[PDB]
Amino acid sequence: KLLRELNQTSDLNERKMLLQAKSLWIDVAHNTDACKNLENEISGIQQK
Amino acid sequence: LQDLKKEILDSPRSITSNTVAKSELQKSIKFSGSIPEIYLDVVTKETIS
Repeated sequence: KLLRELNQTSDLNERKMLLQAKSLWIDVAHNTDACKNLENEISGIQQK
Repeated sequence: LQDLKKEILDSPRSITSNTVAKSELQKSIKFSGSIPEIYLDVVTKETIS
């Protein structure tokens, strides 16, 4: 019964795990888009 | 651990020495009466003769 309560809590825990993984993925996406912007800026500087 | 527990929940959680033999004798009894369990127990637990 405590394990069933753990399952009920773990549904929210995995939801929090997914939210934190989504936050990490968005951080990775922010880093990647900023890297793409830096690549565009370096490409413009290389064109100059 | 949560996914492992989910598979663990799938697994059953929390004597039958002669239950099957006694049950099968009870089902095929051809008798309309009391058929006390003591008779089935003594019949299905001979193990010697």
